[PDB]
Amino acid sequence: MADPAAGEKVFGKCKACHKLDGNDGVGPHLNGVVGRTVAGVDGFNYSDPMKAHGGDWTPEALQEFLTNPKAVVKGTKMAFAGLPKIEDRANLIAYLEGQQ
Ligand code: HEC
Repeated sequence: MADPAAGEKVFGKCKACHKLDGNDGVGPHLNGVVGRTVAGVDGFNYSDPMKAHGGDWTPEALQEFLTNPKAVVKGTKMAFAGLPKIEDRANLIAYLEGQQ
């Protein structure tokens, strides 16, 4: 279910750490994330297992990482448990494709 207006509501879990208006605080800026390199913001202090993992943030890699982030990148500083429903993951990834 690729819906950006419902994905803004699921981004309610992300907005307390991650900033869409080009800014890097507790988490980095999620405006321009789909297709971006893993640890690829020169500006945010990333953990060493995020730099040693590598690749780029595709829809398949994002739905695995938003299911459990400390199981996929083993030793990331992201304190988030998971999005369990496929519907909520497809809604939020459609909003990350709008904020691209
Ligand atoms: C604060 C408690 C966070 C919440 C809630 C969410 N994330 Fe986060 N995110 C946070 C940190 C501290 C980090 C950096 C981890 C590191 O290895 O240094 C991140 C990282 C992500 C990333 C990777 C970003 C990139 O490399 O460009 C993604 C894709 C990410 N987080 C996505 C995301 C989403 C969509 C969330 C809401 C469901 C979410 N994060 C919550 C901190 C926190």
